[PDB]
Amino acid sequence: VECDFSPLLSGTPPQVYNFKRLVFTNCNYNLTKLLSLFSVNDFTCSQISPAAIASNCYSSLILDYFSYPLSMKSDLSVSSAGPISQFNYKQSFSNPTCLILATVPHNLTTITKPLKYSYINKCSRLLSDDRTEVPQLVNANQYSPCVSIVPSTVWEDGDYYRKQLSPLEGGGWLVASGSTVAMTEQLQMGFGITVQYGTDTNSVCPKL
Amino acid sequence: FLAYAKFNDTDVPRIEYSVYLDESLQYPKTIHIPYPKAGAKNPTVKLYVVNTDNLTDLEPAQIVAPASVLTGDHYLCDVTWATKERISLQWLRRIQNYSIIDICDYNESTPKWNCLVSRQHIETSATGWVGRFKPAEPHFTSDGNSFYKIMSNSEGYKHICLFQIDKPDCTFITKGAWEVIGI
Ligand SMILES: *[C@@H]1O[C@H](CO)[C@@H](O[C@@H]2O[C@H](CO)[C@@H](O[C@@H]3O[C@H](CO)[C@@H](O)[C@H](O)[C@@H]3O)[C@H](O)[C@H]2NC(C)=O)[C@H](O)[C@H]1NC(C)=O
Ligand SMILES: *[C@@H]1O[C@H](CO)[C@@H](O[C@@H]2O[C@H](CO)[C@@H](O)[C@H](O)[C@H]2NC(C)=O)[C@H](O)[C@H]1NC(C)=O
Ligand SMILES: *[C@@H]1O[C@H](CO)[C@@H](O)[C@H](O)[C@H]1NC(C)=O
Repeated sequence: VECDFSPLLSGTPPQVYNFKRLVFTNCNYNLTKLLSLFSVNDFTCSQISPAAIASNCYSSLILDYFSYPLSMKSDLSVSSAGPISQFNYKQSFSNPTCLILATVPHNLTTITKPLKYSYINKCSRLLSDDRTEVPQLVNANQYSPCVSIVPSTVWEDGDYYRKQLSPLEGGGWLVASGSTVAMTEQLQMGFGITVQYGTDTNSVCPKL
Repeated sequence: FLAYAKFNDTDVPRIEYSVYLDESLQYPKTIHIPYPKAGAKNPTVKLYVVNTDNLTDLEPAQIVAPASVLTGDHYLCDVTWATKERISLQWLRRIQNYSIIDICDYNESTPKWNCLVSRQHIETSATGWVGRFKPAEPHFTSDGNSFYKIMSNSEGYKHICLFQIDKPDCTFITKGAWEVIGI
């Protein structure tokens, strides 16, 4: 009956373009207990307050977690034209959302660090024209098409990736480019909470 | 702004030849030079732009090459500043019959350099290669909204074409059975 937060606290967090998603239904959470394990640097919310989201009932609660540097805070808005919201990760507006940038402390030894932070700064498709480019903007709550070609961690800032397509996939090429950010002393992560309301299925409630 | 290019010859084969220096030098020096012969690994190239006024805060901002050129190896053959905040990049496919000009404007936030797709400009050749030794460089107007450059026409004669940034076609301002050497 307790919401399983375990996969977030163990292993290496994926990059922003490969965010892992925990879907919580029919359970009971203590969110403040989870955020107490970290060092919360920024906690903003939309269509809901942070104080409420740790204390209300929903039919379903989704928690996306990934590796994210605190220097690119300005880029994790959804009213932004940055590469993060363009090609990597984007939250939906039709339901309350919350965004949390946290830092793994010394007391949390069960989360491993990767070599560096990595994000996509270009993910477009070249048409059978071989002249026409159609930038592949990611949709809300979805993965970019270029996750098929961009590896789990960009080896070097500037690496470009390509994949020729069959006529049944639209022909032409799928094309992407990588970029990196230096790793910090302690791991810097981001969390995206997104709640939904079913009719009789108000099942995810904080415990007492 | 300072735009600079980053070359990477890490995996490019190096030619070696001996240098038999002065009669006092007893052991000749071997000289290593990254030299991509026909078919070898070419050096990669990236283009970065830096804000010289306030640098200690910000980083270099990479300007990625268009997708039309990212289908393989490619060259960077011209960098021209149109205005104080606009930059033009000529890219060139490794198979040198496909070049493209990229017009990139500066944005107050990220992305620092916004390159609209509608102001890309392609240059191809079905007979041979593009240009004489490299495609002509764009000669921008004062306002950076149009540039004259040298192109081949239907009869295959290098003449001056009038390019509009946002419009896809160009207009020849000369013609004849003769060529233009340079603007
Ligand atoms: C400059 O160019 C060199 C030569 O390509 C770059 O180093 C090389 O990077 C490639 C990745 O593009 C490495 O190849 C292999 O990639 C696979 C992918 O999974 C991986 O499993 C292999 O272990 C390996 O990483 C290659 O090893 C590497 N060579 C080196 C480091 O000597 C270099 O990153 C480029 N630098 C810049 C600034 O562009
Ligand atoms: C640029 O050159 C390449 C090769 O020189 C051209 O690709 C060839 O195109 C012809 C006719 O379209 C084909 O018969 C060949 O099979 C192609 N080569 C390969 C390796 O497949 C390409 O068409 C040229 N680009 C332009 C715009 O003309
Ligand atoms: C939730 O966790 C906080 C952490 O400080 C604790 O104070 C509180 O008693 C917990 N409540 C429940 C119902 O588990």
